[PDB]
Amino acid sequence: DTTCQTAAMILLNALVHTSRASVDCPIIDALNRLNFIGVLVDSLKEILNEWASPSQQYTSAKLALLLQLCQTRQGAKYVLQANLFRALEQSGVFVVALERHYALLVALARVVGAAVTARGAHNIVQGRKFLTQHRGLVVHVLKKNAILAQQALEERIEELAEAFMLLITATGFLEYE
Amino acid sequence: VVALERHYALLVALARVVGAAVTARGAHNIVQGRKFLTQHRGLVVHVLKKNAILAQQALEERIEELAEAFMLLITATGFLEYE
Amino acid sequence: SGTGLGEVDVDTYLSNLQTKTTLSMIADGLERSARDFDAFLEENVTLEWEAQRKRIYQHFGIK
Amino acid sequence: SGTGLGEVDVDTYLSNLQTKTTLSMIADGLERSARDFDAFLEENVTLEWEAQRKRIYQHFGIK
Repeated sequence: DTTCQTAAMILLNALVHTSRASVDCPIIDALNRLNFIGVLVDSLKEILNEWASPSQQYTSAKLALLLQLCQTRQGAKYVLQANLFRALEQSGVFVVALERHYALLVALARVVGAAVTARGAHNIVQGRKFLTQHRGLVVHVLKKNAILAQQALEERIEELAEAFMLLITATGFLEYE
Repeated sequence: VVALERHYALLVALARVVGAAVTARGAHNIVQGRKFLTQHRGLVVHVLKKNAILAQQALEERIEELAEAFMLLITATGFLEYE
Repeated sequence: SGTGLGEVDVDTYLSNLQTKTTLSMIADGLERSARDFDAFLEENVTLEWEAQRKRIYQHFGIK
Repeated sequence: SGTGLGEVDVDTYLSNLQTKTTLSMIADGLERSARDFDAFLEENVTLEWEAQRKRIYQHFGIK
């Protein structure tokens, strides 16, 4: 089904969200035991094929959920062990049509950005490789930011530009030079 | 339109140096290439999708070279196997 | 007047109602997720180094 | 006629000549470097897998 999977995916976001407000959580732990996080990271591959349209809105909730798990300290452990760096590489993902394109890059950048700065110095080694292996692309975004559809497009650039900036200061790429 | 063309010219120059370096020695540098694409993921995706009057043609030409630059590093580094 | 003036039928009326409800639910969920993410980023960035994080890059990278 | 008609002076004439020579040298060097790089890429890519390298990505990434 197309609508059941969408509502179910968005439902999990509310469960984990309200659970944190109640440093750990039993909801996120159960998802790992049920092999949900495993299959979820596997579906990240070939995301370009999936991405108003029903398939587009479905992917939004998918990446949105992963972003929430990377905010808690315990999520970095289970999420990092899923080897998400190699999953987003096989897909080769890295006026209104362009706005949707940046929306996908922002969603992925936030998941990776929050994940590295979640655990600590155990994930910085991977962040440096992502910026070095994909260098240049981020440079174009950080320099671009430096009528309705136009403002919406520029807004995504600001979020996208600030997304990588958080990973840089959090990963310590300046020290590598 | 001319200012943007110069911006991509710099990214292409850097991408070519890194792209040719990884595919030069062999499997000793692929470990670094994967980190560069994973740490800077998303940015390259925008370029590879863009390509897929005088100043306009010049700007688009850099996009083709920039898009093809990273593509060479992917196939040479083997990022598809990592998924 | 009556008997139809830019109107619809009940079979289509209920379908349009359901579609509108679904679209509104999806929009509300997206907006709430965006607001929660923005609040989280504001709470995590308001600690310290608000402008230095970008100044270091503006000084390192080409302005 | 004569004695000046949209003309220049020798002190500026030699400077303009030198500037033109320098600009032409820089342009020729840039063009030769670009041509050498293009030839190198053509020689390295003409071996095999001309269209597969992009087809794999078009199939993996969003078209």
